[PDB]
Amino acid sequence: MVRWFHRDLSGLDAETLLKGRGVHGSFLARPSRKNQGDFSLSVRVGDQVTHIRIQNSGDFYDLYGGEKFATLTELVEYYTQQQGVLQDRDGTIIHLKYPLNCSDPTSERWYHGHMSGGQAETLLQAKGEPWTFLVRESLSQPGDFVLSVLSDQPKAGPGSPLRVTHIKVMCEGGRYTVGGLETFDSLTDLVEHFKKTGIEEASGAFVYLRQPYYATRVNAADIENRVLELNKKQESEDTAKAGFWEEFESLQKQEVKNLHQRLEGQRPENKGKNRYKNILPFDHSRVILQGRDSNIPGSDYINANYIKNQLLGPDENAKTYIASQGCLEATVNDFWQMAWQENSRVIVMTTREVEKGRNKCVPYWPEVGMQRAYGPYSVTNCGEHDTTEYKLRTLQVSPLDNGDLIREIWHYQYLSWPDHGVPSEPGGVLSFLDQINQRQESLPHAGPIIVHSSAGIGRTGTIIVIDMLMENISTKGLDCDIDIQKTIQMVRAQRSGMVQTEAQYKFIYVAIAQFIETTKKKLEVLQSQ
Repeated sequence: MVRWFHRDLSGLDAETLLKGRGVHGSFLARPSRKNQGDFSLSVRVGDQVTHIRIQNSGDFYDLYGGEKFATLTELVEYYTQQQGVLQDRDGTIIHLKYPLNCSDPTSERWYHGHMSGGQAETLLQAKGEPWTFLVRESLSQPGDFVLSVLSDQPKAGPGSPLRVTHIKVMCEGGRYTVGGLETFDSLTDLVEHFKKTGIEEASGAFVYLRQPYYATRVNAADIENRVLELNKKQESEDTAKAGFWEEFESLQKQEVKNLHQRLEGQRPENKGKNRYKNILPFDHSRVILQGRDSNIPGSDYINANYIKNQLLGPDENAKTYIASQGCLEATVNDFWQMAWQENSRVIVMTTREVEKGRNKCVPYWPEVGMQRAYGPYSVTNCGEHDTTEYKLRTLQVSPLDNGDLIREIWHYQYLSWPDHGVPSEPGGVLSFLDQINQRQESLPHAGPIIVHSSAGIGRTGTIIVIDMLMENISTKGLDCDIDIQKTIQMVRAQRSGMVQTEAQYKFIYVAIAQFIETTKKKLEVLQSQ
């Protein structure tokens, strides 16, 4: 779990690393300078960093008294799961929330970091192709690595999965070696060498490296190096336009295993309620409109889905979303019904009213000073603010029969997204989103952020994914786990075809990349107190 542990780190610079980059509950593990051979657990507590000694007797890992562990990983996971109380010298109970990662030793995609042999074995065997390789951390010997390669020999009899050989990669003296005569400056150099020559091994047998098993898990802080790698149009098969294309094709080709019920949207009574016949909400995740007759077929229908971060820890809160389509003339009143029942206080519109003389969305707000009734709800446009990229409308909605239940609704309309493709730079969207995030966070009781475009798939999907990933970095801090392909796959499970084009897919990468840089520079100005 996560790419923790550092190899050449001392307490003094471990503190500055945690205090500068990490938040509360940030932690990492490194070898102890004092008492050599043992380990240290550097944990962040508010603004102060505390260090805890870990005993390595060769048989067990403990904190000099307390339950013992086979591996250092077992010790950490234990206290992370809170299966035992962690307390430092004085007695203060310490909590292990978010780990702080070391940089990826290589920018190459075949590196998976902290992964057990069991895991490594399974997904390699799954591929099936012999001499498929993977580089990972060594869970047995903390400070080493493992080159997990799939042999051309079955592990059992015939028809059994192929055997996995684990070549231990050592980092003795800051140089990489497989225990042989030659050493390397970097893993990339080591791997590239053994691709040509092959790994011999004492017995005379051979292990070759022909095709890499790619990872998508990337350390958030080093996403810039990944975006450079994914731009490279390299492939053994030849003519595979970019590495971004392959990652996106993985998602697009996985749509065959996504046949789920969309019956309610296909009702004849709902035909005019969809902007597109082929684009419909999954029945399990569709927003269901309240206060309708039910004996009128399809009265509860709106083309919208609840979308939330399913790849997030137990009982830990985050932003929830609703991905809707741009309002049609008929659906206008239903939109507000949804907005009311879900208690949404922020709305994100990622399109213009008219694009190239073609309907993408019709307005559902009165103009400044005006007050219009939308079904059973009254809404007033209390003010408009114009920015380069976006338009902020301070809306005020309430029911008609009452009126004491007035709610402030902040409407954010992005009107700088090009007709073809994606924005030129990601800077506008980041500012746009930053303001949206601050709004929702300032409103504790606020329901899901409604995000809508035209079909509510491409532009909205892109926005949600970026925003989910941003929050993930704002909550866990940078130097954290990020898998963009998986995050998308997770939101695609809740609404069909989130993120439509490769350009949008790449936009999410470059967006977080600039976000990660502007996070580095905003800690550059603070630095020390």
